[PDB]
Amino acid sequence: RFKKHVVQHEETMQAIAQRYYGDVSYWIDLVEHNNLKYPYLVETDEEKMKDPERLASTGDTLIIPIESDLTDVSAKEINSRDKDVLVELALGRDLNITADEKYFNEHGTSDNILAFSTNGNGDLDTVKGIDNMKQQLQARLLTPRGSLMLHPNYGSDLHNLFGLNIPEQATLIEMEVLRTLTSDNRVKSANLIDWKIQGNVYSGQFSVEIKS
Amino acid sequence: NEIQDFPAEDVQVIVEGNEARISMTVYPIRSFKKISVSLVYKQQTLQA
Repeated sequence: RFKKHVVQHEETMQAIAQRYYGDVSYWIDLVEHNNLKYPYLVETDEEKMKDPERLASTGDTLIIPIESDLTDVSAKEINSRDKDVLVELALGRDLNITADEKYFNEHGTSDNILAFSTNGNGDLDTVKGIDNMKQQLQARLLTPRGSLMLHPNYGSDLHNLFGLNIPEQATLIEMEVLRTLTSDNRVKSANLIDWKIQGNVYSGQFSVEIKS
Repeated sequence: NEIQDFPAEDVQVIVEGNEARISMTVYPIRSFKKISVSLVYKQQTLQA
């Protein structure tokens, strides 16, 4: 895992390692992760134009490992070249099945609702990054608790919670949604920020803390 | 309370030898026979 950062005006590479990891001494290993040539951070972009991929300048992103992966040579090699592909790999890659986004939001808690799609040309669509995490939360919420053919106790009792719209039913629904969202270890916490009623319609929203 | 009201002004009586004739007015207790209702259902909000 890693933290994101950006190059500030005339910040030296010594200064970053000292602020995040404490000891300045660690900058030496920290430059290999960002694959930098000797002018590790340089102010001017027309100087980055010298050989763009092997440098960082003012306004560019940087990668900051956690201290345990700082010394790992494999983490060094991977972070050297992958660069922005970090987030995608770290959140993982999967087949996209939100083909009919307008449609699956008309019949949730019913089956047969999702389907493969095609993007690009001649290849099934795929999803990655934060979109993948959303899609997976979405599918997990719209699936009943014991309906996947292996590893059951997956999904929700959202199909079971339909009731007289009195507030206790609404707190129950809130708690089920929060449990469902907090099931995945990748997510830190969820919390409600609004619940709202319109006769026979529930509405509400939840904030979820995704790890960096 | 056997009568609701009566106009005290409206008592007229005439006597003629052995014979008398009387007239008066009484407000009887009024009933309450019909009730109509207009019952409406509305949306409502409840919130966090």
